Amino acid sequence: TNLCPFGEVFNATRFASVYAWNRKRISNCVADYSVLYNSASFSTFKCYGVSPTKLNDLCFTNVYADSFVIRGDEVRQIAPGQTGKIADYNYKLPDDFTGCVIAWNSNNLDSKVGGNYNYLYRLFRKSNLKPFERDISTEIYQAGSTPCNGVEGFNCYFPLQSYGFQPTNGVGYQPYRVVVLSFELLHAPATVCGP
Amino acid sequence: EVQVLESGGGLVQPGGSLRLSCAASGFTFSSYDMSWVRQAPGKGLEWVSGISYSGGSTYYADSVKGRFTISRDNSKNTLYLQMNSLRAEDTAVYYCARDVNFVPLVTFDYWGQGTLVTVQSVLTQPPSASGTPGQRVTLSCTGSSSNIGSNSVTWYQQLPGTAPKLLIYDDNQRPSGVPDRFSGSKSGTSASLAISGLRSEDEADYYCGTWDYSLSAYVFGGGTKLTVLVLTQPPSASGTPGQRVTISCSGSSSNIGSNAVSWYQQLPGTAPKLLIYADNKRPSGVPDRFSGSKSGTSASLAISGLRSEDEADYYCGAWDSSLNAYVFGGGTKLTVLRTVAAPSVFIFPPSDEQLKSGTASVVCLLNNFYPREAKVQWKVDNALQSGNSQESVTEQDSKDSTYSLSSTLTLSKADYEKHKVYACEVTHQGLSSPVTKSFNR
Amino acid sequence: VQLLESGGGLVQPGGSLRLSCAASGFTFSDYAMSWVRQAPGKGLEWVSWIYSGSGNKYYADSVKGRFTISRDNSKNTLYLQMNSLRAEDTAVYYCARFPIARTSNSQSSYDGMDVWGQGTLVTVSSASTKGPSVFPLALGCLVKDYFPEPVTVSWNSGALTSGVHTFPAVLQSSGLYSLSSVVTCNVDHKPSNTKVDK
Ligand SMILES: *[C@@H]1O[C@H](CO)[C@@H](O)[C@H](O)[C@H]1NC(C)=O
Repeated sequence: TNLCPFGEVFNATRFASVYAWNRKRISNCVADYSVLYNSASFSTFKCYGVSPTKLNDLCFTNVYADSFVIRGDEVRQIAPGQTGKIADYNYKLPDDFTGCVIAWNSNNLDSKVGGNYNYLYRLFRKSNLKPFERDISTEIYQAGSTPCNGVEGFNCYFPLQSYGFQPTNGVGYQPYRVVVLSFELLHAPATVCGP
Repeated sequence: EVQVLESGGGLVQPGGSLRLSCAASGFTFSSYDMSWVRQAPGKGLEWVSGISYSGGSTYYADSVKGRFTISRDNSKNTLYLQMNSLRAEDTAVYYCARDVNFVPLVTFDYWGQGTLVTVQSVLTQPPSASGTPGQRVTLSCTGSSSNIGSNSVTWYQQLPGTAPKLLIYDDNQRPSGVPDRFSGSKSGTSASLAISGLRSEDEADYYCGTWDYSLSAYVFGGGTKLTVLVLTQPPSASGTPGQRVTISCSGSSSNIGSNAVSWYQQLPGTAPKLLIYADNKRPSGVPDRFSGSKSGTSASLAISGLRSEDEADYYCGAWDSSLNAYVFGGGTKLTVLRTVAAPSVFIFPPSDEQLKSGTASVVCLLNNFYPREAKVQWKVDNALQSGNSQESVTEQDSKDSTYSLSSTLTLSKADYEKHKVYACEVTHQGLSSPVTKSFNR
Repeated sequence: VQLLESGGGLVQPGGSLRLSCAASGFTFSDYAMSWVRQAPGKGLEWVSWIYSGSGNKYYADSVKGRFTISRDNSKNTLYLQMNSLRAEDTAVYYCARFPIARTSNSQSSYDGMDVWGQGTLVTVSSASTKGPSVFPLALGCLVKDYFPEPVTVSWNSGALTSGVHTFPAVLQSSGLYSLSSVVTCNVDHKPSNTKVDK
């Protein structure tokens, strides 16, 4: 009856930038998703491919908690088939998504007067990010023909831009922490079940 | 299909009860927040209540606070509004709206067909706004720092007799199915929608909706029934209205050959507008006639179908890989070939406050004349001015597409009375016979 | 999307001042920013361009050293310190948003100069200001001996709009500008801060 340590994911004191989103494996465990779904802290609980009411009924081989911090106006980019600068460039979900997305406002945790520049996002990369891919590489984005030897300038923009997370920003610009539960079941025995 | 049917509306009596039930299919109904919105017959939308994804948090409008219970049964994926102790003001049509996003950035995309139940707005949106076909109409919402400033502003277009339709969400974006014509805007505690060009299908009621972190409700807007009633570049290209003018600029390989050219249209007295951003591509909000094409080192801006709004300075700009500078073109002065007009000629003797000021500035004017080439000679009793008169011509008129020129002769206070008659002779193609009003002292 | 410039006014030759460009309506950190000069009645002369403070700042060949561009993404502002100003720099400065991002779904001015602010006006001259003098004259009204350009001239405070032609001011021997509005006249001179109803 070892309950799943969702506290180390949802209640973590320091989340990760959306480009370098953390991924925690959950298995050898029992997880009650009804507590998360019936929690008032979460502003968004969008389940794709499954239904949250039946989450405790099903079992999967393992769960992946993909934790990051995005902008409010940007939370709608964590749905399957969405496009933009987070979905296409930072964290892509396949249209055949079997999981859930859990977004809660975290202004009082990840904002700072003057800007919480500790959170970043990837404006620049060659191709759209493959679903469930992350790229932590900070390589100068050559947008032009001329190789410029890795100096930040025209057609050599730094690929990562910072998030301006101030407590006075409008809700669409406030830091929302997002945890994506990706559910995987296969020939390996279903190990993470729900009460 | 993400359709949301709804029923439970009919004839009831004040002080009674009524159960409205709407069933949603095609999406995970148990993951999206939903809400009940109300529209009185011939009145703006009034947001009744709203229930979260889990059904745990419920929000109610203070006009209906304490007497309506919003409920949600996820097993059957249906959602209910229990109306109790009804009033006469509740006779309206009810919709249940799917909420795309969490609160506060509420976004109502899919709406029910409408249940006819028979038994003030925070956002001071204008009661109405009149537009014309092809116009650029800005209908502006207005709210406090809790309504507009902190939460997303969403614009709904309700056609007469239909459910509302989302146009703008998150203050800037548009759904998949809304033309780019509509553009959101938000500044401080005031939001707005800009419709660039209007058609017969823009005749609808436009509402602005925003959540409140203080009022804890999704206040709507009021009405606003929209009614339809070096880059070497040529110095001055031109063409007749309806023609296709080619403005071709050329730099170098570093200037333009290996970098993306852009074309900007600076109307007189206004900031430039980017008409072309790639070598070929064109930003939204610009007429499709403004084509661009960069062949090798020469970029061509083709303006087809000139009009009175097409006369402006068209600059081409491209980044330099060598000089490291966004070098602009010389600036092509595009003007339309209008039929030669008749210069209306006027003259003014200097006022007596000129005499009290110590100078005398006598002015001669030529209004509504084409083309730009025209001369004014100050014939002061068969005598010509010697390099003292100064004149500047207007730009081509925004609507009449014609010119206006004013010549000012600034002479000494004692010079005004030492002579008796002052006159200005005009030389223009539109008036072969010179026209002059000879005022006297 | 709107960019508002502030800091345009009287400048002594060789002086120092600061243009501040407040940018709203877009994620300020994602788009490059630039300043563009326009001498009165002349073409667009690019001033400078920036994307990141720690990155490379690009300047026009004629302004290298005497200009300094900077950003403040917390305030969503673009700053331009201009010092040791020379005579030819009297102009109108536009704050222009130069997009560089490509979202692969809908290109939005990915390499152009997308949106231009209203632009301020900088006069690098030691000459002092002088209040406009309005003289009523197709009804017209001259406005002479005001320094510097611009002055906002209108008929009936904007009530009468059709037929109001305004011609650009001129540089006289005294160095004092003059326009006239032709069809009461409202003449509003911001640098001298005088509102005149004649
Ligand atoms: C986070 O902490 C709060 C403290 O009130 C608790 O209620 C909640 O269950 C915690 N969440 C997790 C995932 O441990």
